[PDB]
Amino acid sequence: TFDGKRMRKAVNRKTIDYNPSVIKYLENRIWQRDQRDMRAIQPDAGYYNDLVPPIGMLNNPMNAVTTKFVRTSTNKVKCPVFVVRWTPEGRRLVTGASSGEFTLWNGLTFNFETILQAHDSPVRAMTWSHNDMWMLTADHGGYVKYWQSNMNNVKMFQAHKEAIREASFSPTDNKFATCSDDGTVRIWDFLRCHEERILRGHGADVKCVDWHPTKGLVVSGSKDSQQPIKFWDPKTGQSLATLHAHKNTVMEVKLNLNGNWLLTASRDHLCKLFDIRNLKEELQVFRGHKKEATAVAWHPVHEGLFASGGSDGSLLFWHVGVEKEVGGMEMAHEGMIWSLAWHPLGHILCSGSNDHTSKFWTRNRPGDKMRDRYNLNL
Amino acid sequence: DYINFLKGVEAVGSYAENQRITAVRRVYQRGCVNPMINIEQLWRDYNKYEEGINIHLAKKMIEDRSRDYMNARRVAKEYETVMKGLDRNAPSVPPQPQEAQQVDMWKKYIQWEKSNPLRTEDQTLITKRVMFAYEQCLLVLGHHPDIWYEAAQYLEQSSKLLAEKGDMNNAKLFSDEAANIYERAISTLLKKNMLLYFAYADYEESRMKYEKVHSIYNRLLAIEDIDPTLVYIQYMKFARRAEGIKSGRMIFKKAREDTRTRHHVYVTAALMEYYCSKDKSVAFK
Amino acid sequence: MQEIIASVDHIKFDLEIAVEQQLGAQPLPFPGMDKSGAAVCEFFLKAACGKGGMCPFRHISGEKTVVCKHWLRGLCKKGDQCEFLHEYDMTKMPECYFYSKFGECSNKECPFLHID
RNA sequence: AAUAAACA
Ligand SMILES: [Zn+2]
Ligand SMILES: [Zn+2]
Ligand SMILES: [Zn+2]
Repeated sequence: TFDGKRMRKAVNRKTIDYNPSVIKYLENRIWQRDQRDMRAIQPDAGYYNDLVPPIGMLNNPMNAVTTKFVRTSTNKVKCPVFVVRWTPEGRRLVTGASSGEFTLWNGLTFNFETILQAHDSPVRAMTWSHNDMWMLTADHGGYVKYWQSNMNNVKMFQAHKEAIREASFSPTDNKFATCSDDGTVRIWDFLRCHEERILRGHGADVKCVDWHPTKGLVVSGSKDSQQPIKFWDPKTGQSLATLHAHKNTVMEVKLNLNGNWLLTASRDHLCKLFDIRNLKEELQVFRGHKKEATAVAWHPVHEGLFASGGSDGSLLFWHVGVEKEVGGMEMAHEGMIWSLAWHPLGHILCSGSNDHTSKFWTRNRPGDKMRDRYNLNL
Repeated sequence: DYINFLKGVEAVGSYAENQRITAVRRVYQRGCVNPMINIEQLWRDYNKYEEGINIHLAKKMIEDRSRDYMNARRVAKEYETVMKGLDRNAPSVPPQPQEAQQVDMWKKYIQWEKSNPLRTEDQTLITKRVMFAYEQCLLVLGHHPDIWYEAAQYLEQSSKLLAEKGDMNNAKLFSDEAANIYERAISTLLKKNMLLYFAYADYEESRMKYEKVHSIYNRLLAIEDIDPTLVYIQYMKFARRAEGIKSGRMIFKKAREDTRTRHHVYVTAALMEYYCSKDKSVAFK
Repeated sequence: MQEIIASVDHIKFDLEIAVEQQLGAQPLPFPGMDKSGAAVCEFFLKAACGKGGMCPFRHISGEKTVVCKHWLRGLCKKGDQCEFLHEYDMTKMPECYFYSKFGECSNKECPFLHID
């Protein structure tokens, strides 16, 4: 058993510390005016001082192509992790497993901090707020819990009679939307736990929900090939649009924080950009996932780039304006990637398999050789 | 014949018997992906081997790889059509009616495998199947320069296509394979055929291995009965383009001292000086 | 030193008026919360506070002699029904479990108490 | 006290 009561030896820990990078940028940005003023991080291991976080190099977003492996983070009960979030302080990392546990993993140095028995069902959804206040979760059972920053259990309520698969949140603490496997998107009142409205007319089980950061748009994705992507209108309840995008089973749908770009993972080996103000045409598609693309996460301080999971555990990195992918791990993260979550500083990325593990991914260090088993197996 | 051989290998105990079970299972799972004639019979023997050792767990192990078999069984029926028309036994003859009609059935078989019946993004699985289509065609019509040329240009195309999508160590593997298919042309079957040299010369300029190129060009010059008048034009056209004007005139020095040389290199060289080095007097002299 | 030239000690700001009588703090939702990040309500120490259970700020009780070990990392499920203290005084910690039971400790910067 | 030590 594991209860913190038996003694273990003293150990130094694998540290990915952003503090020597963030301090460096503060010293920089005084005498830096742009990125065209920045001193170059020459490729050698001696230039470990000159790293700035990705806010320092807004230009050149290939900074945050996090292919350097850090740490497999596995539990002692070996359940496959589904959702992964960082605390918006960048302090820890709550992670959802099939037995309904929230293992809070550390941030600068990763250890473990506590276990929870949160859900009676496999966890399926996890989002924080725009302030750090409230965390939203959801599961296979239909129960949605509110969580604080100290992970207090708040009043829980059966939001759905069948398995929720997402929950995203309005630009406030007032409104959010959960889609489930009954096929509906139900938009919720935050405080009253009151069922505002049901967005029917969808056809089959909808497994993702997004909310547009300003305009109040609920975007969804579907297994139903007839009604795959629906925009919605949260105050009225009417179907605003319908976008026929994918041949089967749209997995995860994410909008930028700039408010224009729709991004859509799907089981036909594709990620697609849609400008949401022009649904007639189509922006670029993203080809390179040799099996199905099951997880997608936009980069926080770089609009333009995102990481894109695979059902073969393939972990790929893209960029808007760039047709083929940038980073690459194949046969490397083993299993089926369910979710990704960047650190708030966009410098270290997480993962999560259908195998029982959940690896962590920092940026490539200067002047190392990528002979690692993820990058070049030689 | 390897299925029955592994069963013929004597193993006593329980761990060595499970070593037999592991070895026979691996060839089963590999062979039931491969398109061929009797793929319906290998799976039939696969069903009886799983049920032959454990009936209960046979219902899962057959079911877990059955969907990939149904893709393998379907494309194998698609593979029958283009292969039933081919000969696969004719000697290699340079072109002189029926021969050009055979070439069309090869160009159909090349471009159909380029059409990717096994629809996938993995260019390594795409190319090596097209490379297997190339190697079968080079047995029957190896004295044709186009089948050698469309071979390695597909590898040059697959080199820059794998250079984009992350697979960097395999990008140079097909890139040196592109020089290899060009090497097999000039060394085995087509030694006096100039065209596959220059495709192999300009491929190595595109890989920026400029020291290797002079060995390629001078290999052709050592061959006795050719016309080096064309080669000295192109071997001057390399030196000006990659190494400068003075490197070009060293080639044109070697063009004057070869008996076999005709008048066309004297036309090219004055135009190489006038159009590139912008001089009229050297072009006049 | 900012307090010789632009001193503000004689100003009663509207900000200080906003935080004495708390200036309209809403009675917090979901009565199984923690009241975390909130300081104290002066309405409870002097007299009756007015609202019970569902109140924003913290209500303290006596006879707390040991500070809370979970609370330091930022994980307080109990809140004000906690049987342990929530200050930062480094004198009311528990005895370290591995120095009291299992001989010596392991780490070099153990905050917890080491008594012999 | 509710996983402080969750180790390779
Ligand atoms: Zn009070
Ligand atoms: Zn406490
Ligand atoms: Zn101690």
